[PDB]
Amino acid sequence: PVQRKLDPNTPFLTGMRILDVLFPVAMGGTAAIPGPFGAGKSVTQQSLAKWSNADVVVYVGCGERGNEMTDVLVEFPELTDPKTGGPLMHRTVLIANTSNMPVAAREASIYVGVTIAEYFRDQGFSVALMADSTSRWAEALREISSRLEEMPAEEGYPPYLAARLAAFYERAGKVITLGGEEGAVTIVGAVSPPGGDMSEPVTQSTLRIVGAFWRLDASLAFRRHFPAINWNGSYSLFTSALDPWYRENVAEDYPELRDAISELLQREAGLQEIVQLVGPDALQDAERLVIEVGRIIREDFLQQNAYHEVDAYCSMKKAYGIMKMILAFYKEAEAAIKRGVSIDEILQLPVLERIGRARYVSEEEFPAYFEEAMKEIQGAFKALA
Amino acid sequence: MIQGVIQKIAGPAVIAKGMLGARMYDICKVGEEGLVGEIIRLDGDTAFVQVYEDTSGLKVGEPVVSTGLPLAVELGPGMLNGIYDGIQRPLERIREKTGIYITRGVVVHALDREKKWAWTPMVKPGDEVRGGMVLGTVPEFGFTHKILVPPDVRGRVKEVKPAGEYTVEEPVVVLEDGTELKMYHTWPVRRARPVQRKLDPNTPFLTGMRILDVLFPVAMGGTAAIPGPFGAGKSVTQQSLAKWSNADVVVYVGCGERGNEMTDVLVEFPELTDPKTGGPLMHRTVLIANTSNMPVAAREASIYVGVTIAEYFRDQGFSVALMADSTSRWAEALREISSRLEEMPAEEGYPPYLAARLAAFYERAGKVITLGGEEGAVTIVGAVSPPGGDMSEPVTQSTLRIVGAFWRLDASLAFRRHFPAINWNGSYSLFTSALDPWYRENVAEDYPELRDAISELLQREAGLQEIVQLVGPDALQDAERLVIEVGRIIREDFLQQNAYHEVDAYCSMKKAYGIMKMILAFYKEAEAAIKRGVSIDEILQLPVLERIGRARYVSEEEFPAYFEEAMKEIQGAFKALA
Amino acid sequence: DLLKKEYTGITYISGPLLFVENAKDLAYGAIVDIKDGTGRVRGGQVIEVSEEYAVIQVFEETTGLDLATTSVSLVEDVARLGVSKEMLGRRFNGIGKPIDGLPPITPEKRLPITGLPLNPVARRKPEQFIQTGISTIDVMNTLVRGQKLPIFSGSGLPANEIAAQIARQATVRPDLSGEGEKEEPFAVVFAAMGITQRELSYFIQEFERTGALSRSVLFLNKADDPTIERILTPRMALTVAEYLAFEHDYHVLVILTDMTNYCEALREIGAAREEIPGRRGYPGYMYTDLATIYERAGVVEGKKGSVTQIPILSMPDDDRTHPIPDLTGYITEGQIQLSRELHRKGIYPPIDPLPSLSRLMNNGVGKGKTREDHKQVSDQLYSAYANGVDIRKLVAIIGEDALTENDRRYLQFADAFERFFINQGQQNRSIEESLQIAWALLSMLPQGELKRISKDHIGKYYGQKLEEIWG
Amino acid sequence: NEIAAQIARQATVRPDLSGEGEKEEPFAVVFAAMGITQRELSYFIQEFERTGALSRSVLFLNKADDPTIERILTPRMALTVAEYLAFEHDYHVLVILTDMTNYCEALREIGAAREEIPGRRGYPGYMYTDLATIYERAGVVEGKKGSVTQIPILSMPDD
Amino acid sequence: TEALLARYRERAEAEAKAVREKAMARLDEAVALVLKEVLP
Amino acid sequence: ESAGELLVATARTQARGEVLEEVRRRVREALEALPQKPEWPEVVRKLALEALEALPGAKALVANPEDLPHLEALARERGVELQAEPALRLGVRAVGAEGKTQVENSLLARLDRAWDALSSKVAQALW
Amino acid sequence: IPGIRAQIRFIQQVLEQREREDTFRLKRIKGKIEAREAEEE
Ligand SMILES: Nc1ncnc2c1ncn2[C@@H]1O[C@H](COP(=O)(O)OP(=O)(O)OP(=O)(O)O)[C@@H](O)[C@H]1O
Ligand SMILES: Nc1ncnc2c1ncn2[C@@H]1O[C@H](COP(=O)(O)OP(=O)(O)O)[C@@H](O)[C@H]1O
Ligand SMILES: [Mg+2]
Ligand SMILES: [Mg+2]
Repeated sequence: PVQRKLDPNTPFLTGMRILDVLFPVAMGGTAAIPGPFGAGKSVTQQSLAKWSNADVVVYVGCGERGNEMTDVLVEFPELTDPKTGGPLMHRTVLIANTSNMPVAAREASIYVGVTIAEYFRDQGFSVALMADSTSRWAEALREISSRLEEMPAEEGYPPYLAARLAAFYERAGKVITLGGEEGAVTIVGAVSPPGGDMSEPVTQSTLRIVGAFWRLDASLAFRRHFPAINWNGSYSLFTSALDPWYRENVAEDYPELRDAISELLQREAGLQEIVQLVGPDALQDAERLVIEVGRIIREDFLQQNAYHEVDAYCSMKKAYGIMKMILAFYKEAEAAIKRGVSIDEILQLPVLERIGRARYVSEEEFPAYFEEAMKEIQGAFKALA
Repeated sequence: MIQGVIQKIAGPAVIAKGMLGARMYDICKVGEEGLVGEIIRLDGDTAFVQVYEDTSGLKVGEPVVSTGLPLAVELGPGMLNGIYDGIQRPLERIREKTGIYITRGVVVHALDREKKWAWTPMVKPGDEVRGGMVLGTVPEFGFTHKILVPPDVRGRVKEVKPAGEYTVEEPVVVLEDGTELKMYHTWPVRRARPVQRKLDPNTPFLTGMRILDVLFPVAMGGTAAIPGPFGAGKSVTQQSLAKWSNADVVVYVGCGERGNEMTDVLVEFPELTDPKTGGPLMHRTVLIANTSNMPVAAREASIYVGVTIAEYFRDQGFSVALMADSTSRWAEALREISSRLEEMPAEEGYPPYLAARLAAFYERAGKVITLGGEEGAVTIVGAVSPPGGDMSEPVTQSTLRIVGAFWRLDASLAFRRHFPAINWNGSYSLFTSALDPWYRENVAEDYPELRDAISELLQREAGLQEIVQLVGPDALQDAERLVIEVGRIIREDFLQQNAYHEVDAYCSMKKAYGIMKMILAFYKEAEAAIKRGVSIDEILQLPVLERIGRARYVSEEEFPAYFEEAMKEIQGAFKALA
Repeated sequence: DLLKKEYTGITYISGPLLFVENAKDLAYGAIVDIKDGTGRVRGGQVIEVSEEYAVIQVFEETTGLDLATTSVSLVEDVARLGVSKEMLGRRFNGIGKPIDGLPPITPEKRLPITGLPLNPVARRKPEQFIQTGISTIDVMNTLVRGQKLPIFSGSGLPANEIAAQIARQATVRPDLSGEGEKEEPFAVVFAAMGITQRELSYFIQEFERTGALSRSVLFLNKADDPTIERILTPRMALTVAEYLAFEHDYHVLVILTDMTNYCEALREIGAAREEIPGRRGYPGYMYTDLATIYERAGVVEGKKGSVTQIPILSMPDDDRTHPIPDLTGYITEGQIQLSRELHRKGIYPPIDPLPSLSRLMNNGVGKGKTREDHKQVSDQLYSAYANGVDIRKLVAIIGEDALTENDRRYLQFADAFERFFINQGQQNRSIEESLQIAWALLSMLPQGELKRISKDHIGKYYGQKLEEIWG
Repeated sequence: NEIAAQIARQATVRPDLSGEGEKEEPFAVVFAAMGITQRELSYFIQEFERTGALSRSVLFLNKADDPTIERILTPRMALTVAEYLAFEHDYHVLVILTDMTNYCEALREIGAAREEIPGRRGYPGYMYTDLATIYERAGVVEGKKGSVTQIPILSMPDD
Repeated sequence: TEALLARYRERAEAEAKAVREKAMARLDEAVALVLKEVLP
Repeated sequence: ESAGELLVATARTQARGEVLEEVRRRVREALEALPQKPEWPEVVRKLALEALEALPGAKALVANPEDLPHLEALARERGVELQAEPALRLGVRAVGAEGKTQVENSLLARLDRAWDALSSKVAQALW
Repeated sequence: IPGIRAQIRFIQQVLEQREREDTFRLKRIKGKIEAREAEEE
């Protein structure tokens, strides 16, 4: 029990550019991240477990591999917690029920994890809870229902699956605890749809209660594009309520900058169908420019390397800097083409090299790099006249 | 009678024990309130009863009694201009007794027992009467309700009442055996009323809609179906067909449909006029109502009551039109009952005998020589409501093999708000050939040739639409473009009709013939002109096109002159131009 | 009456069901209460009685019950709710208990929650126009008083915002119809089934901001509450609405949060009982059960009250061939279908005009009820938008450099329609402004195109410029 | 089969790059067959004989004429032997399983006999757990030198 | 707007006290009626 | 400005509820003053007769821990009369049917069952 | 053409799966009713 439920108004920063910028999730909100095998669910969840700003992280390994649990236990003790600076393992609680361990214990794992997270919330912290896969939980429910001889609903799942999922996801939110202080719980539950089909009963039942939907795509993963988040099929319902915080903490004009980036991405997504049947040359200069800036955005902003020493983590100011660089380059490019400059000459400009490596520059060195790159961009076209 | 006690209650289904000797499909009274039920399964010493009303509040041990008869109706004077429930209980009387709500356990008499009727005999003592012979006639709203001998009755007349004022319950004829004939009798709804002989379709059933009357006509005594997804426009079409048809008596059956539609019919009809004679429209209608929330077991009874009343009025010698608002609800009711019975489903949950029931219902239609030697007919138009609009669905498939006409409704045209919105490719009619001599005698001597040409044009247009989709309208030659434009003109100016318009709502046959003639003449002229080299664009700009487009809005008494003017204008437009 | 009869002899507890033996004096559909060994008392309803035993569905969860110490006692033979005029401004849970901290209500009368069907002879034809302030509804899918008009929604689409805005802006226009400006606000009855805390917070703060809580009755069943209570909540809400409307001549607007959760609960009960499923697991009587809910709205001859019903449901995977939206389409008088493709483009409210429909539209539009050219303008707009979409597909197939000027005009018309007639962020438009915008949009095409509008109206209205609408 | 045989023949650990300097003791091989034909089996046998590896291998063969229900047990025995060798005699075991399609088919047949609740194409709903109990027996353990490596080969129906 | 709350608070207290003093008068008749109804 | 009207409505509701609760407390005291009344040996018999007529074929009766002789005087009607010390609430505390399954309760604290329906009547009586 | 082929095979798979689920539920119900009858003798 608690005293009261509150409205989320602060962000839960994950350290990943696309998730933190395009599809934010607030403290006390819930997110779901479906995806076919190999798309990058586990790496994304572990990255959240390593770079999040939550005080305590509870990682629930419900019915997955054991090498992942060994990886956590071997690496986390060496890494450092961002907040206190101590070892990372001093922050995390692991609930491990691997695949070959008894099937009926997965539901127990889920409930144990959520209860411990609620306890730590009662202490006044803000807790991040990561469910490795709820599909395994639903599989255990289906098996037990089979032993009971009940009538299935769809694909063998019992008809009460949606109610159980709702009960699990509802225990999140920012609260005023019985002690009168403030705390919150954030739940990020991964779904493993069969064959990458989003019409599975588990996915449809999960999408009715979560506030954010991070759709992983296999085709982006084949190309070694990561995190491989489909930005056309994803959404977020906390984007409007977090605007005052963004204006206070990141910059005053951040929402407009992000909207501009999103609109550019929509336009190049719209033109993709036309261009893939006729070729980039058969299009006017504006569309070639917008396609190239879309390629820049999706290779130098959205992409992120979790195994790099620097690219693994990204603050909001760094993302803001990268977005400003891209939009300055784009506006100058429209102006230059309107003056009559060729697209290929623009493409072979050297400042694009500064843009492309911007995400590999560390946090300390970033502001000066950003300032020099902005001066370089504004001077590049002026010389090009 | 049989008296047993309730052994188990579960929803609308009641198991009664101690019912040895009960007969299948008999009417029972359930509980102390005397709710009406029907025995559908006998097992050992028990019976399975489905209740026609709500069962909440019953208890184990309450009595169950058996009336000993199957479901029946009272056929006689007093049915016209009345509205009934699924088992023929007047709703106005229920409203007077109860209030704005319908309470269970209410019993009323289908025919009024106090009204006085003007009786004039037509037989004399000593005469021999058989089932269906006419005994005497009474006036009913300008009709002539004929009193009939019940179909299983024969004998000799002892006494007959003199002309005067009588009630329905006064027996006017007494036979030698002592059997007494009243002004009414009863008939079980599940037994078809017998006839002398079945005739062939001969004459058209004029629906008042150009597309149905012209491309896919339906003959008197025929059957048709109108399947389609929700929003396509079945209800408007059926209401219009009830309002504008040439049938003598209209029987509308509301099988489990929106109540507001029944209210709209009830409110609007008393303010419209019968086209045939000029009296109010409602004095020719029997309106059976059964809204969605009304008891589930009563929908089947509603269908059967409607068709039985239709058969009775056919026996009187009239020509009866019958509309079933939605037969998919009837199938759903059957499915619910079979689900209660724990019977094996056949396909998509429907009971095995769905097709048999549908065929038995739809075969009651036809033109017959009545048992009294008079002529009559029943025309059945059932509306089909497939779940997703999927036409592979078992109800649509089953009804597809029994009807003589099919009127498939297009969802795409309904989205475009282009009505009547009938999918021309998927529609057909088998009554086309048998009606040709009537068309020659009553419409025009070359009407079949014009409709054949129109159908050929439509077939060519649909055939070319594939190329239009492949390469676009700009790549076709001039002749193909002209065919496309002619198809569009036909669709926009002939096949389209506005139900709520004052003029466009009803279109006689001659008007449709004239419109088709005008369009065909324009097509001839345009073809001749393009063969002369005139560019297609100017052909699409001629002033006669607006006249063709506007021809449908012309009132009936002005059309004869406007047609000649338009024909002369079409001839002159291409005569002068080249 | 005041005697308390208890039944032990429970033999079977599994999921939501509970079998009690003997107990031949439990009426079908009766309401009971289950008391366990610790003294906590739950609730339940009888759904089938027999000589051997009776079947009871347990409203709460069944944790801690046992066959040795539990007992079941009868409460009433027919389920009922206590109504009064003084529940306006109160909050209850799904079962009807207050949750606002205030003392329990005192009923003026007790009404059965299953309701009774309105006699069709008694009903009345709905005429009065309702102006919701949304152009894509008022002009093209008019809503009349006494109609039920569900909103077909999706996974992430904002149906709650649309419903809240409708309730905030809904008003009749007696000045246009000349009936005297009685100026009576809508009373709002809100029923929620498995609604999450986020959406509930939004609705509560919205009603609070508008101040409509003073004339609102709320029945809330949150997503963490027992799932079997959802069977009763719509019936509680509609009984309250019908009492208010037809006993005190109120005008009530009913909003049902998620009929999808209602169908979830319905099939869970159906599957617990081992009955033949109709489709995808849903019971075969779902049509009848939903019709018992939707059809309790309308207008009654001789009474001033009215019940207007706005269900909200989410189509799974945006498939309107799913059983729930399909059956609801067969029951209601129309639908307002939202479109994700408009939502992704940033258009609010993302109402797709083509699949949307209002069956009672032309009972309430025309000469003496609104402006005269309403119907023909709506038809012309539908035709032109369909032409625009078709040309969009044509350009998808072949290059646009082959387009005629006519196709270009239609394509630009579709774009302008989507960006001006549909898009309005939280903006209230009187019917006059919406019709003016519609004529301004139509003025992008020649008078030769506008086939469905009569010439007189063209003469009076054609020719407005879109850039003159706003300064 | 060609790729599997080539990998079995050419497998080395390259210790010099890792700086361990430990001598490369040759891989022990366990080859478990589930419903393979005679031509494939003969091919494997001549390959193993030619490369000289048949003295380091344990062969668990289930020919296509063998009973289907037996195919449930073969991978379990093969991995039991592999685990025994690796974790109690310091071997580096390389395990290849011939066609998990046959194993899944045997599982489906016995499940359809048992009237279990199906999954996505008639396969039992517990097939994930059944496959996991087999696959998860591979890996390395701290404090020991042995290891178990798996390359099961399966043919995707319809590609 | 502060004056509105200042007035309405004491207004509510006064009206509640008025209703309580009204109800205190006919209390014993009420308990007598309840006792009459309950007893067989 | 809806805050003031909200407060007025809440205060009025609170006053009405508090008064009705006091009515209930007084009724509880008055019912609890039954046992020494001369009508009590009559009301116990009426409770027992109602309980027995409601449940045909009863097996047993329970009574006060006093083993009330007034209820014992009906020994010539049914089989067994047992004592129920824990069952304090005045009246007939249980009626064990012939099967051990079903019991009946005709006893004070039926006020709980009656108050829900007479609350409106006493509320209109007060105001 | 490949896109249409992929959509066709997807739809066929979905419809097949729905049919199989219906059949399994029918078998389960029929067997359970028979078993209750057998216990009832
Ligand atoms: N941000 C990233 N940077 C680099 N590689 C990545 C990233 N995200 C995913 N990957 C790659 O994706 C692979 C598989 O990802 P992951 O294990 O998270 O997927 P999954 O969907 O959780 O898989 P599983 O089926 O085991 O549940 C990783 O081994 C890694 O190589
Ligand atoms: N022939 C028609 N003429 C004009 N409008 C029509 C016509 N047919 C249908 N409509 C319109 O389409 C709507 C479809 O409603 P309705 O016919 O009741 O639906 P259904 O498809 O369920 O029968 C009607 O409300 C009306 O506005
Ligand atoms: Mg994973
Ligand atoms: Mg209709």
